[PDB]
Amino acid sequence: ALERYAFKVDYCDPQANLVRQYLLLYFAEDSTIEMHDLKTKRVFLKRCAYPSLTPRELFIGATVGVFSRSLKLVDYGDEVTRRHFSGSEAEFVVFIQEGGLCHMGSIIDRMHTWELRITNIRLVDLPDSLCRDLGVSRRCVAILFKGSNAIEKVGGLSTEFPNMTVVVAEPSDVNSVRGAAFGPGGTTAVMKNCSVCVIKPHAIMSGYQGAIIQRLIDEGFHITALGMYSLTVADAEDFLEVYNGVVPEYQRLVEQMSSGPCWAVQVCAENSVSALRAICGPHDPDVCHVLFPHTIRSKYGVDRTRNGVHCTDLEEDAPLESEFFFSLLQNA
Amino acid sequence: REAICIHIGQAGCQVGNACWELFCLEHGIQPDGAMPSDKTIGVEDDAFNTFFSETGAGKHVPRAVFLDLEPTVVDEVRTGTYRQLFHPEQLISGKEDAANNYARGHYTIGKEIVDLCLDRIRKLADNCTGLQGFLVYHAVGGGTGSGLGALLLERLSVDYGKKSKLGYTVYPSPQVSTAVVEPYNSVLSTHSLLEHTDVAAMLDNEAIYDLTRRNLDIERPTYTNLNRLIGQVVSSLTASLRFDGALNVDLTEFQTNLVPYPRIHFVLTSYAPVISAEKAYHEQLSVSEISNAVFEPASMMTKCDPRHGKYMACCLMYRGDVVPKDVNAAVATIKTKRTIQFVDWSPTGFKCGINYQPPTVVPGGDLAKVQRAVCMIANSTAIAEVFARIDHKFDLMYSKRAFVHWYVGEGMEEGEFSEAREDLAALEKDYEEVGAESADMD
Amino acid sequence: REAICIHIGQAGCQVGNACWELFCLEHGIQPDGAMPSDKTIGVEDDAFNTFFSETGAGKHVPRAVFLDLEPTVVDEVRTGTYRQLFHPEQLISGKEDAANNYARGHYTIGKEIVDLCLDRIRKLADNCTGLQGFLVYHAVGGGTGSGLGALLLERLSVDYGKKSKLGYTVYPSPQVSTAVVEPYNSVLSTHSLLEHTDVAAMLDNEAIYDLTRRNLDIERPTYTNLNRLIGQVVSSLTASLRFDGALNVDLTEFQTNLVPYPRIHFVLTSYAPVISAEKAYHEQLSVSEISNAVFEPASMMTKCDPRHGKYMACCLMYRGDVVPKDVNAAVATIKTKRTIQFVDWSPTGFKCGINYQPPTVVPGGDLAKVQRAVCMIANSTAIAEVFARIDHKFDLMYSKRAFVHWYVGEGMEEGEFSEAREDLAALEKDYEEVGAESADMD
Amino acid sequence: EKVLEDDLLAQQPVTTVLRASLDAIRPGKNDRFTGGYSSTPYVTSDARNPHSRFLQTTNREDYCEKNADLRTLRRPDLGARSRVLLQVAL
Amino acid sequence: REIVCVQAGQCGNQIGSKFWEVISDEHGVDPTGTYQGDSDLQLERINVYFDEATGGRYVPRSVLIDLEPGTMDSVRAGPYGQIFRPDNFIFGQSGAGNNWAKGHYTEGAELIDSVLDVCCKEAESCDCLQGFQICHSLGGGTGSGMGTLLISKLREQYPDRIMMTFSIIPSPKVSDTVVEPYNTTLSVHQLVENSDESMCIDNEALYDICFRTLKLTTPTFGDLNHLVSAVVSGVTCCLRFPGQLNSDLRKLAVNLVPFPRLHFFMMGFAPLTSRGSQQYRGLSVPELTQQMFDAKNMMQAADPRHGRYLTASALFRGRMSTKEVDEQMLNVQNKNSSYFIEWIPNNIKSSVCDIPPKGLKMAVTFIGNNTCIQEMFRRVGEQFTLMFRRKAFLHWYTGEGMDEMEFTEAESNMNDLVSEYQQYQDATIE
Ligand SMILES: Nc1nc2c(ncn2[C@@H]2O[C@H](COP(=O)(O)OP(=O)(O)OP(=O)(O)O)[C@@H](O)[C@H]2O)c(=O)[nH]1
Ligand SMILES: Nc1nc2c(ncn2[C@@H]2O[C@H](COP(=O)(O)OP(=O)(O)OP(=O)(O)O)[C@@H](O)[C@H]2O)c(=O)[nH]1
Ligand SMILES: Nc1nc2c(ncn2[C@@H]2O[C@H](COP(=O)(O)OP(=O)(O)O)[C@@H](O)[C@H]2O)c(=O)[nH]1
Ligand SMILES: [Mg+2]
Ligand SMILES: [Mg+2]
Repeated sequence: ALERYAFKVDYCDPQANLVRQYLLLYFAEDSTIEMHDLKTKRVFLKRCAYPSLTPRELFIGATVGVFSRSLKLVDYGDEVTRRHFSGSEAEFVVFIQEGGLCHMGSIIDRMHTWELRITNIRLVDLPDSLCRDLGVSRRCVAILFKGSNAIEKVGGLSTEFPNMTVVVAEPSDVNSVRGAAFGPGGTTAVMKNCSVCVIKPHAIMSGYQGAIIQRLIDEGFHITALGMYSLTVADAEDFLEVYNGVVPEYQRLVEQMSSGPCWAVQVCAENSVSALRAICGPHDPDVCHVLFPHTIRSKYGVDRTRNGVHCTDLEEDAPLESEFFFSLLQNA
Repeated sequence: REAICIHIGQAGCQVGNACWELFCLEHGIQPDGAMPSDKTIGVEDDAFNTFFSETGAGKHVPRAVFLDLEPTVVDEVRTGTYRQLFHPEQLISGKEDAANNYARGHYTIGKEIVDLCLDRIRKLADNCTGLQGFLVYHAVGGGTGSGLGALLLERLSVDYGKKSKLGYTVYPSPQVSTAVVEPYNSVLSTHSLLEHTDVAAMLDNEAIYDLTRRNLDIERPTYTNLNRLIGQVVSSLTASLRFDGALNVDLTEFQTNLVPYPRIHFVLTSYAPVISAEKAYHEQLSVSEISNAVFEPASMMTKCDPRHGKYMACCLMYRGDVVPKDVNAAVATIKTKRTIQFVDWSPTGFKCGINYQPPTVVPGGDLAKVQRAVCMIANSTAIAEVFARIDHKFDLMYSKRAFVHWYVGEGMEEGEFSEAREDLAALEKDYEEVGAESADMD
Repeated sequence: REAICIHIGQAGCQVGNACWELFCLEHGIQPDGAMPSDKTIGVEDDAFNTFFSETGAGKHVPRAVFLDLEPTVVDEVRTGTYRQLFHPEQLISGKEDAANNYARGHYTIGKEIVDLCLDRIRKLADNCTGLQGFLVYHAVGGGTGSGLGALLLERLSVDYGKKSKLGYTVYPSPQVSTAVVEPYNSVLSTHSLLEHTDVAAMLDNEAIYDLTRRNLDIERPTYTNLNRLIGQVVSSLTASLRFDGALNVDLTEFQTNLVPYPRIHFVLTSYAPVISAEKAYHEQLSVSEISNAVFEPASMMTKCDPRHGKYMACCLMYRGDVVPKDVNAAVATIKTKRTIQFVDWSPTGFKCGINYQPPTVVPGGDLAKVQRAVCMIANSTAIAEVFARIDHKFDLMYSKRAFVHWYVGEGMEEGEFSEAREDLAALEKDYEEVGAESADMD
Repeated sequence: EKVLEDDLLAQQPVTTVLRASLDAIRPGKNDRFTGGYSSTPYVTSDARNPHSRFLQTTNREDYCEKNADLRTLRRPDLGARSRVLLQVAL
Repeated sequence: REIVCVQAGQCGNQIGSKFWEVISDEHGVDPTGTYQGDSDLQLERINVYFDEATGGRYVPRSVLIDLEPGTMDSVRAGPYGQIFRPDNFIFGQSGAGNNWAKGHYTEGAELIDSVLDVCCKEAESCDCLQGFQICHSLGGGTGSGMGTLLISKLREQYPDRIMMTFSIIPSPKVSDTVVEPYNTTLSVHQLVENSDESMCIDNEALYDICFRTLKLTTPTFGDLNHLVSAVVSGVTCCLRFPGQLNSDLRKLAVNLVPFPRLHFFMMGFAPLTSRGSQQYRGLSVPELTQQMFDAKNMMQAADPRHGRYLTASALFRGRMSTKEVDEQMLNVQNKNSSYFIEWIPNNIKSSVCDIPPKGLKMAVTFIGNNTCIQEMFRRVGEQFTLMFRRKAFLHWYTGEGMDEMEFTEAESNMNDLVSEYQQYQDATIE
């Protein structure tokens, strides 16, 4: 493995409204970290033990929390780390056809167990030209991902899940699907009788996303849309307007949602909003761990700010949130 | 922060090679003075600064001069493996040796070379911002080491003044001997060393041979082993300057704690986990065992027995994974012992230091790898026995003027022998007087 | 509304680059003269008009001339990044320098170039509808800045008459110095400047170096830092013309309030929140703290200590989030202080200005971002010490008529030295007399 | 002499010019000898990075196009919902 | 602003060849004459030393003069020799014979008209002409006599320009020619009237530079001429590149010369260090200033410690802070205050140029006006008086046509030059 990692990170300062850059080092022999300042050439923090940080979470484009600061990994600061990550930078596409929508959560969980990082995801319907050329169905899920020894790892999906996955490795086809599947365009989200569930960034980094989606499928709900979006601070504020003055952790929720990318799903069922609220559980994980031990927030939540998932509370706002996620963010 | 090393003559240069090998390997500077082209992170660290300065291209070069009157040893350094580490101006060599004559080094030959040394040291001292002492390595048995070492220490002491000067000195062993004229040179050296040094560390080759025979399993030791042990000791003492720790010790704290009166500055040195790799897997090495070890006379690097005297002060340096409570429990256990005695005017006999960096392992070395070590420097009245035997050998030779015609021909008055012998007699009487107990009646 | 800037020689062109960088970035004009507006609805505010005029296609071009006798710096401006911003006629350059000779600039060489400059200024003044003064930037230490600046100010003063002329002038520092002949050029410049200027602002590079070392953390400053500070000062003083505020201050109000007698027009300048970005978020920066800051001599851009003199008038410009009540409380606290003293004939010592626009932050800059700032211009008898030291250096050099043959050869009568030196002696005695307490009543 | 010879042996081995010649007199053509060339090519030059000229002025580094960018002076844009509502209200 | 160079005699032609190699390298001119540079900063002042020939080519604004073509064939045979314009080589058919009178009066007046014609052709082509620059030795024959003749003619024809000279003078330890004192004395007499500023170099000082600083085992005249060409090309650098504080030959003269006869200067160039040591010490302004005032690095036999500085000038090339320069010059003036003449408040001028010479991080050239220059002239005057009392070789000069009165005038003028320097050394405020 490694003896010392080295990354340079940026930290968005809310009080100053500047972006500061530091140098983060991780010693893997005894799990200690240390931070330096690039602009001043001075020490920011000694070697201190930090057990919540693990070598598996260290990759480019990730987010970590060190003493109540959100640090985003930007670039390699050393050539040892650059050589160790010489691979793991090529982007490939794995499709899920119509027969595999029922097993998509297990597919995503299997990808996470294989040390693969998902860089985008969407539920789309492709044009007929790419449909014929690639060999996929009309309605499919497109997953974009990267990682070490990627092609040899994804070969196992052919025997675990027969005849529901298509793997793409040629760069030209990847460019075509990147231009076509993602980017500005239409959406498959409905505008009535729907609910929206949002997977928070901390659950994204920890990776319980496949279990959440598969639990939703198992309970009987239907997924009508899915995508990943990155929220700015103003976007996070406009998403949580109704929670201002009502809950005590408004600002912490704002910074958590603006920390990193988040997954947003849409659920359609009978009495969708109440059913999703019942399956997610109460807002506080402490109540869940005592009275509602089977809920999602009991397994994937630690406090009110980081309860794992977010669900619509008022039935008057479900099309509003669905529109905000699947039209305003997606199209522009 | 900074310290300047001055290496004189054959023993001092050869011990210097081992010291700079170790300091390079501990910081990680390659023998060509650079660092690995890959390990660079963008913002380096100050720990080298005690011993190295960097050029604008990032090469490292060390804060040392190598001084000799014969070329051969310095030419070995110039043609060896470390050719690129040293600056060539720093390596100063004369034409011909001082031929075991203190007079030849001091009066005739060293007088030409001494001004280059002062110019190099000045050029070093101008490129500093917190110089805090000189470290000097030499042997007093030979002519150039004694004579030029004394002359250079006198000049340094006038020019730089208050700055501290700590000497590591190889004295003539009590029955192993290498040259006939050793007593004369050692007496004449010691006369100058009394006035112009702040702490003097004592070494005997016979003790380091004994230590390498009993603890290590070496039947046929050679000078490289002794020099590696000395280098390890110096690295342990200077580690307090270079790495983070619980209880730091600045070089002025050694002099403040160890020296009670301005003449009583000669100290004994010892080192605990000298052990081979095969022994290392049969034994645990906790703090209390090595603390008990450092007080046994089998651990000492000078051939003197401390049971024939009284301790005045001890300085214990712990490096590695040690916790202060174990140091306190160990020192209290040592204090309990009946064969360890302190003078009654020194109730608080100990100074402690604790540093986190464990001792380094050298590729060709003979010491095992260990998580902790302790090094001791201590002031004791037993040292008076070391001087008395040299004085007896001087008296035996001087009764017949056995070799004096060389010294008088090379420029010295016969009177200088008697002056030095009287000064060492007064030093012996100082160690007799300081150890007494008075005002018992109250 | 409009003001025209005249830049002379090396210091004036280099300070001009920083000034026009700032005025572009503050208004939002791109390097090619276009304003990248975000909406078509509404209309673009008139504030640019003080410094820019727009063409019928909407390009902006600035109301400035750059004057030099050597081509190189102006050709660098012509080839730099702002090539398209300036009109090419405005950038005027000769063939060869005035070689640190005031006489060469004034009599021989500037006489050829001056009529083109006057024609350009005329072409500017015809394209105005409320010109309210000239701002001039030059250094008095060099030959062309002194000689051509004086000659050109004389011609403007004849042609335009009553219109005001305010100078920002770089004087020879009291112990840092760059050329041998600085006293002659500074004396001869100051003689012409005495008669033909309404307010003169004094600058010393040694003070801005001291300010950048103490408050900012810059070990190795260069002229771009000093010029950016000067540009900030000019932007603060001219902000009162350009943006809304509670208490505006027109340049004639400046002249009316600061100058008591027509010769007593030399003023000190200081700027308060010189602070780095890392320090700025640990501290509040209230009105009273920056008001207390502007009176300490560590804040000044001229190397003089005002405790050795008396203030005659102060003009305080506040820009940003300030409320008049806090200004009144601050000024009353200053008035209470015992180390601040005013001449007894000036009881109402202060003029205030309050502007709503906070200071702009420049991408490469070294100042922090702050919501408020205060800038002070003040008239004080302490300035007499600067002239006394220049005149003393002149007397030492003139005693041997040092270098004088250059000046006599390039066209100047020897008498002009004595006239200028006697006029500066009379100005020094004027500052002695005006500062004398009226203890005599008849 | 040793370090100079090692330096001259360090470069790549094999219209051109003679930067320096260790021999005082060169064999030349026929029996015709020639000499006078410089002993070393490192006079008034640095062997660490020779053939390097730093053709860059102070102003170009100080007043570049990065410092004139106005994108850093703009306040951050609103969220999409606020933009839509702003258009509707206007 | 164009400079015209003149190269006279063997030393002058050789130094000129090395100078024009250095200048062609700095501006990226191929030995064929084609511009091959890689930045506009190189091109924008090429006119200063080069004229443009058709489709690319540049030709160097220089006049080559010698009495026997042997040297001309040697420079033409060199690696850069082709660049020179054929019409610019002027030569006679018999040597100077190491005799001043032949070079000045017999072959001088025969050739001089063709040189004035070439210099006028070269001068009138400039849009604005800056001073002339001349390199020659005083100990030789044609260099001294015809160089000073030509200097007098150019001073008659162009009295408003600058006249600058670089000059080689006989060593105190070993003579290359027996009659060196006569030629030196007559040349110094001519120079003190005609010249505006004159720089002097001793070959002994270049040997001491090479041995102590560069530790060269077997130096050659190519090294000495490279050091001289480096400093010569350095003095003009602010004329031809941008900088934070521009400077010019006239501005140097105005700051250096207190009184018009006191125009003889010392020279130095700072970044000198042996190839073995250079890896051990980085360049910085304190190091350059310390080397700059160290007498080992100065190109005259006289030592500054026996005199006092009237004035000095330093031109810095490279990207550097003004704070370090001003504070270093203040610190040196304060610490050595006894060596600076007290009736001038600041003796040092600084100047800063952005573009260093190739392969150096930073460089400075130093020009110094020091009274210790009087020691060089006294030695030459001694040797002159020793030969003249005995009429040792005078019949050669008198047979060529010299009046003996010329020798007594030159002796009197040189003695007055030494006396004026000595009087200003011991001057006081009173
Ligand atoms: N520990 C140790 N002792 C040494 C070493 N070299 C020499 N000695 C001892 O030091 C004494 C000899 O001193 P030298 O260093 O040879 O004397 P010198 O300084 O060379 O003086 P000159 O002979 O005049 O040149 C003897 O007791 C040797 O045993 C060494 O490398 N290590
Ligand atoms: N603050 C500041 N001072 C400068 C700047 N440029 C030059 N100076 C100073 O002004 C004085 C030199 O005046 P110059 O402007 O070079 O003189 P000049 O106008 O060019 O006159 P000539 O040399 O005859 O062409 C010195 O004290 C310099 O330190 C600058 O950009 N900023
Ligand atoms: N420094 C230096 N001196 C030279 C060079 N060539 C010749 N000299 C010296 O100049 C003197 C000879 O003068 P020379 O040029 O032959 O006079 P000429 O016959 O009139 O041309 C002697 O002192 C030589 O040592 C050279 O390339 N460099
Ligand atoms: Mg020896
Ligand atoms: Mg100028």
